[PDB]
Amino acid sequence: DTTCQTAAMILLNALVHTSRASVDCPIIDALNRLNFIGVLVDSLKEILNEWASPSQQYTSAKLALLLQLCQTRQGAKYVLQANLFRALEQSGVFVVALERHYALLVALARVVGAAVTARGAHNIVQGRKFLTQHRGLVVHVLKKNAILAQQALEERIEELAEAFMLLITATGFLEYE
Amino acid sequence: VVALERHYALLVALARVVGAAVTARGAHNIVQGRKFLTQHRGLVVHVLKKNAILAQQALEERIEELAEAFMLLITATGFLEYE
Amino acid sequence: SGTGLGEVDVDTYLSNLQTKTTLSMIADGLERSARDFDAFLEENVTLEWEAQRKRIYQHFGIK
Amino acid sequence: SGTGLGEVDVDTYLSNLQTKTTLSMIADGLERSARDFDAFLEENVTLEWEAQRKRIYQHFGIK
Repeated sequence: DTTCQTAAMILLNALVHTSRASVDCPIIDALNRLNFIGVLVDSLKEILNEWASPSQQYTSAKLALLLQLCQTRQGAKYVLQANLFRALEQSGVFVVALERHYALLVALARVVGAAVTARGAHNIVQGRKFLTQHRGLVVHVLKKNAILAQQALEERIEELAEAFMLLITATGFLEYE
Repeated sequence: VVALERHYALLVALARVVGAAVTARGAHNIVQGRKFLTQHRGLVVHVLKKNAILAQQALEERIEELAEAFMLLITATGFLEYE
Repeated sequence: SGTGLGEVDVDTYLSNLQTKTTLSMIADGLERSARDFDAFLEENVTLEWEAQRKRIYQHFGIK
Repeated sequence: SGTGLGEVDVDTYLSNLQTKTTLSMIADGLERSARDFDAFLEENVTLEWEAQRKRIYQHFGIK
């Protein structure tokens, strides 16, 4: 089904969200035991094929959920062990049509950005490789930011530009030079 | 339109140096290439999708070279196997 | 007047109602997720180094 | 006629000549470097897998 999977995916976001407000959580732990996080990271591959349209809105909730798990300290452990760096590489993902394109890059950048700065110095080694292996692309975004559809497009650039900036200061790429 | 063309010219120059370096020695540098694409993921995706009057043609030409630059590093580094 | 003036039928009326409800639910969920993410980023960035994080890059990278 | 008609002076004439020579040298060097790089890429890519390298990505990434 197309609508059941969408509502179910968005439902999990509310469960984990309200659970944190109640440093750990039993909801996120159960998802790992049920092999949900495993299959979820596997579906990240070939995301370009999936991405108003029903398939587009479905992917939004998918990446949105992963972003929430990377905010808690315990999520970095289970999420990092899923080897998400190699999953987003096989897909080769890295006026209104362009706005949707940046929306996908922002969603992925936030998941990776929050994940590295979640655990600590155990994930910085991977962040440096992502910026070095994909260098240049981020440079174009950080320099671009430096009528309705136009403002919406520029807004995504600001979020996208600030997304990588958080990973840089959090990963310590300046020290590598 | 001319200012943007110069911006991509710099990214292409850097991408070519890194792209040719990884595919030069062999499997000793692929470990670094994967980190560069994973740490800077998303940015390259925008370029590879863009390509897929005088100043306009010049700007688009850099996009083709920039898009093809990273593509060479992917196939040479083997990022598809990592998924 | 009556008997139809830019109107619809009940079979289509209920379908349009359901579609509108679904679209509104999806929009509300997206907006709430965006607001929660923005609040989280504001709470995590308001600690310290608000402008230095970008100044270091503006000084390192080409302005 | 004569004695000046949209003309220049020798002190500026030699400077303009030198500037033109320098600009032409820089342009020729840039063009030769670009041509050498293009030839190198053509020689390295003409071996095999001309269209597969992009087809794999078009199939993996969003078209």
